[PDB]
Amino acid sequence: AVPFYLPE
Amino acid sequence: NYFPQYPEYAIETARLRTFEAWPRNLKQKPHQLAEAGFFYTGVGDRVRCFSCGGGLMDWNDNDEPWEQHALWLSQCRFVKLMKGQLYIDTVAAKPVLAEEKE
Ligand SMILES: [Zn+2]
Repeated sequence: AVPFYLPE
Repeated sequence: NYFPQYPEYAIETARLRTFEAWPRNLKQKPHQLAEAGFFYTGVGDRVRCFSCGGGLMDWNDNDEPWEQHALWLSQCRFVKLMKGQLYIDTVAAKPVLAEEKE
């Protein structure tokens, strides 16, 4: 899996 | 202080419910993902973690929800809570996973 959103 | 990004999906059953429309096509079954802290976005195979808010997509048949969680979102409180810090560190040490990360 690959992220489409990561926390700032 | 810490507080979940999506307080509404803090409950396992609430998370499981979102997977109603989840594609039967995917190997990662609703139970695994929901228990990993994920809830379905309703689009493709996109999921988000209630605590850290991080979102994962493009799941491979060989993917384990918990491993992907700890590998990409290592700072996530829910992972630390349920799995522990050592698990997070070990996940990142596994060659196949280490490479996904780059
Ligand atoms: Zn998380």
